[PDB]
Amino acid sequence: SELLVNTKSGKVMGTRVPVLSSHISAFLGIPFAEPPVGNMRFRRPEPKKPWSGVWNASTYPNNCQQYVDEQFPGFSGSEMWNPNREMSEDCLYLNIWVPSPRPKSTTVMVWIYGGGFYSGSSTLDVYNGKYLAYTEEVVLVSLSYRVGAFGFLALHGSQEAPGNVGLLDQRMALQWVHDNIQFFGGDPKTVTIFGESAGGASVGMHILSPGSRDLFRRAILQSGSPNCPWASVSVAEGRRRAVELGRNLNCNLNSDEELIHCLREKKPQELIDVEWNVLPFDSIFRFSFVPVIDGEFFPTSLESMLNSGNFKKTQILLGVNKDEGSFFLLYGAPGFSKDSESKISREDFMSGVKLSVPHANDLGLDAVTLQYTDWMDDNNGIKNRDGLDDIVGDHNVICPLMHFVNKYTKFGNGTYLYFFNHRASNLVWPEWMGVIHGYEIEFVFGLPLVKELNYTAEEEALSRRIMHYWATFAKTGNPNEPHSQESKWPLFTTKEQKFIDLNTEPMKVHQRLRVQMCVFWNQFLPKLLNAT
Amino acid sequence: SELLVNTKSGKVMGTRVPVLSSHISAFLGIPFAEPPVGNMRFRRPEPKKPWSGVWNASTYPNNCQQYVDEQFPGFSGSEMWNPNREMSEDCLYLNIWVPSPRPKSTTVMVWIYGGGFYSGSSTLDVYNGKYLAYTEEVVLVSLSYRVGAFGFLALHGSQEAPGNVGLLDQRMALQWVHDNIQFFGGDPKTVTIFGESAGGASVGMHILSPGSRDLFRRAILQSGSPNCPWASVSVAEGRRRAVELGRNLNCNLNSDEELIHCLREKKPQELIDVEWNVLPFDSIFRFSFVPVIDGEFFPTSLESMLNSGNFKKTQILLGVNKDEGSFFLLYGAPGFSKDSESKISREDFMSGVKLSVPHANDLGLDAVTLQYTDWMDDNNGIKNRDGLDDIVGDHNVICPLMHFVNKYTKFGNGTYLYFFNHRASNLVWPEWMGVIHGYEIEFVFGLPLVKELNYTAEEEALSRRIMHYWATFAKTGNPNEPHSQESKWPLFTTKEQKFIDLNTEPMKVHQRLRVQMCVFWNQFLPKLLNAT
Ligand SMILES: *[C@@H]1O[C@H](CO)[C@@H](O)[C@H](O)[C@H]1NC(C)=O
Ligand SMILES: *[C@@H]1O[C@H](CO)[C@@H](O)[C@H](O)[C@H]1NC(C)=O
Ligand SMILES: *[C@@H]1O[C@H](CO)[C@@H](O)[C@H](O)[C@H]1NC(C)=O
Ligand SMILES: *[C@@H]1O[C@H](CO)[C@@H](O)[C@H](O)[C@H]1NC(C)=O
Ligand SMILES: [Cl-]
Ligand SMILES: [Cl-]
Ligand SMILES: [Cl-]
Ligand SMILES: [Cl-]
Ligand SMILES: [Cl-]
Ligand SMILES: [Cl-]
Ligand SMILES: [Cl-]
Ligand SMILES: [Cl-]
Ligand SMILES: [Cl-]
Ligand SMILES: [Cl-]
Ligand SMILES: [Cl-]
Ligand SMILES: [Cl-]
Ligand SMILES: [Cl-]
Ligand SMILES: [Cl-]
Repeated sequence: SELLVNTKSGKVMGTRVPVLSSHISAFLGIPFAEPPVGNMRFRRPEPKKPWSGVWNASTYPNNCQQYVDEQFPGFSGSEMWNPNREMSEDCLYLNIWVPSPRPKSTTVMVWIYGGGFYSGSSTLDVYNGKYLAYTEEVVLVSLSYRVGAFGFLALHGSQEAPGNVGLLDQRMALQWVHDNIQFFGGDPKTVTIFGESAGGASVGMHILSPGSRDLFRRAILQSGSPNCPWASVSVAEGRRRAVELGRNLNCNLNSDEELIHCLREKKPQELIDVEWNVLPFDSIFRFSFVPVIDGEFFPTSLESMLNSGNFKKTQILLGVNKDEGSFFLLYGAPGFSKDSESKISREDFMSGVKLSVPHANDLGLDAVTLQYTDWMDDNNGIKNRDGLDDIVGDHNVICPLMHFVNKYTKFGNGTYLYFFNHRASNLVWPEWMGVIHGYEIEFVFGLPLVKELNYTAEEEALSRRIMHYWATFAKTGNPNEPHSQESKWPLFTTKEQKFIDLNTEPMKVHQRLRVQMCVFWNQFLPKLLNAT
Repeated sequence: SELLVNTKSGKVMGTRVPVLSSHISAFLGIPFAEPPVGNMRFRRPEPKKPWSGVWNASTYPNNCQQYVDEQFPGFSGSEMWNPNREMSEDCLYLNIWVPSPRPKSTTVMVWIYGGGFYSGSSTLDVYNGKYLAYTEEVVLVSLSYRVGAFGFLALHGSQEAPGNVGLLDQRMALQWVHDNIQFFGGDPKTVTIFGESAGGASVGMHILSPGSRDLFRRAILQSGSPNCPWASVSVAEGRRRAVELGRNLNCNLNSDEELIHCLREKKPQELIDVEWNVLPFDSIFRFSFVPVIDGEFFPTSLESMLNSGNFKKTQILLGVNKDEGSFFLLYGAPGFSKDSESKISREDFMSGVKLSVPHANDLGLDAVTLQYTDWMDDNNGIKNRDGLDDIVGDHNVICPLMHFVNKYTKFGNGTYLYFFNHRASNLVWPEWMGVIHGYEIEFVFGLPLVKELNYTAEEEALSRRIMHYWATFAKTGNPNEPHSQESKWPLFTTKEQKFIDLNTEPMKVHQRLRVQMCVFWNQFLPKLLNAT
């Protein structure tokens, strides 16, 4: 039967799902690891033990335990990102959308959700892979991984809570795809991993980690890079936060053994309730439990690996959105509100700068302030607001990604860069937030093709073009079709550094994405902070 | 007789000079101090001993001993600034142009020549005061003062070479004007001192020095301020340079007495021949012997005086030119040449930055480089050239003047600011140099009114408007005529900070002159250099 597939782990029975007046096969909630529960909390994942009989893969799995956004109850803009399934530590499953009839050996794309490593679900409506699988005829997989303390609590030296286990969850899912996707009609030698935000940083981390490189062919990074300031911490800082978490839960801190034992006795929500109390600074765009530079998953520092070419050399497609920082300013910076234009005073601008670059000394803060202040009109509330927005986006996403692309391209086999600046016509968030962190995803997954979602004809066209760019890149390593009549997305080279905008207007090629600000963030500021 | 005037120092006989189809009286070469020769070299000036008989004031006096520019022999652009009279240490004289018939009690303007404190003459054709005196009907005086080691060698603690004697020369001339100008028809209570470059810095220094304040009514500063980085040195640095000068002349350095004795035995040219060898850094826009912050002429640091309002409170009119730095880049920066467009490579740009900000550490140099580099087009030779030009002008003239104007205006009684950006139609210097340091002077002195000089009709008009602004300001403290129909030059205020451009186009009012760069030079960079 088309819905019955026999894998090395056992048989699975999918379900026939409708999609754009047609149908495709969906295998939802396939386990790829043993439930990381009980004494398995914080520990590396273990392969799922093969099962007898048929596994019912007709419904989505549970979502991993995580902090839930309740800042705007009843508001779809925020709630569309929250878990839409019941949360459980038993959450290591993957979903597969397969074209009908079942392909023989077709391109595979594996989605890695974002969420700052503290949240995320593979089951969100915005991640429904049926449109992309159907339209581009690819086998689309979405995996899952532990987030928060459950996936990243790090007490280096310990084998019970070594850190990075969420990344190992991702790897195990990729391993399962490598070992079994052939049975679903997918080609294991042509797998493209793609993800947004923390998912994009993760994709980059697998490109770097020797233990992950052999599990995929090429990669796509959306609004995230392995070197982002929020994407990793040192083993020392990771240890400090784990201890502080224990301190928040009245744990015995005499030893790792005692600490871990205590943390394992706590209910999931107990850890989540104090998770944000372990941050070292009053900040925004900084998350508690994230990957740790351990000397194992990451042999050496990310920068030395990038400089020495110690990473998988293949083709990559990546990019950023126009206003990556607006979301986090709304949630944690003074002067910003969801229902106002959020014009910011010079006072709130300064406060915002300090929250955005928490690790900087006063000289560093002065440098940032001067770099983003128009002294001919310093009390302009709109300029102050947009300036802070740019600071947050440049520092946390754009400039780190630009540093990554330039370093990677020196050793890589092909780079394609984009700048997504289309503000959706049906966005529920205020206009001041612009092109928000994560809002290119709906276009990548083809939501604009669904009439009921209220997108414009132009937006359906943009989505189809994006899905085709992504799928063609996954299939060939080039988003452009051979001998096509359409505008060509040029290769990003060390010399010309070209990129294209992604919007409803005719294609435009540019060079040196935000180079002026990124020289500040990537070269000058770090030098200043190190000298002072 | 109209040409005979009896002063407190004795009688003087002037000469009738032609000017624009008319005539005026000129009293040239009037001594105001005893010749600072022999054992009087380096020492404070002494009042000129009254003389019997009639002093012949029909011809210009000698020019003070100074370095002579021989970089472009036969070229008027450079030679017009060199001494046009024989050089001698016996050079403390002043010149007076008086309207005919002799006024009774009219506005007086006293010119203080510039030249980086290492050069300058009151006798240059460009300083001929007959046009201004005639046209605006003011008594115009041009004084002189010792420059170079002769006027600024400083061995603090010694009374034989205390430093600042060139400034004391200026003061003595102002004292003479205060005591005698009434006999020439000038009003001693309505004297305006004005000067360019080092002359502008000097005007500001007299505003600051308690010993000079009572000698004038108001002031005009052109392309120079007391706080310019090249305008003064500490007593320690002044002492170091005096000793180094002696070292260059094989002097006994065992004591100030021995050093001074040796220096006094040397011929003038011997000192001049090694004057430039005492600079501490490889630099441009830095001169060897300049005013010293002695605790006498200047009670405390210039900045503390400015902050505390420890200065003469009156009205001031001041401004700068568009390209103040081009001249010094031509003479000392790599890549610049008089007969080429001087497009500069990134390499020469970096070298130029280091020469322009000699006191900065590498971090500081990086800060300047980033502030003036367009990273979207960093190899643009024209942008690099103009960028360096701006760095030199901003750092050495504009930003220091802007810091002065903002500090002064808080306590002053009226500030008028200008930005001179007119490139003369008959300029002999290359186009790349733009509106050069010192080239607004010819307009202030009315040279464009002389048909034979080849200026345009528009330039004659601009000159007349400038001369009238200057003279009206000197007369009333406001460059605008009461109940006039012409555009009004607004008062510069702490809040609106308005200024006007000075060119052949209709008046335009602007605000916050080069505020973005000046915040960098006046606030950020100093903080960076002090923290590192
Ligand atoms: C799970 O599999 C069973 C078959 O045993 C099927 O009837 C059911 O619809 C599947 N999912 C649900 C709705 O529980
Ligand atoms: C990618 O590698 C192949 C050889 O494996 C080479 O022919 C090709 O030029 C490379 N492409 C780029 C853009 O580096
Ligand atoms: C100096 O004064 C004398 C009068 O004794 C006069 O003849 C002469 O022209 C003046 N200047 C010159 C030309 O030496
Ligand atoms: C200057 O001072 C006088 C009082 O002496 C005052 O009336 C006038 O307002 C002041 N002008 C400015 C611009 O400060
Ligand atoms: Cl549908
Ligand atoms: Cl411990
Ligand atoms: Cl805190
Ligand atoms: Cl916050
Ligand atoms: Cl970069
Ligand atoms: Cl929306
Ligand atoms: Cl809205
Ligand atoms: Cl004439
Ligand atoms: Cl000595
Ligand atoms: Cl040197
Ligand atoms: Cl030089
Ligand atoms: Cl300023
Ligand atoms: Cl000229
Ligand atoms: Cl020319």
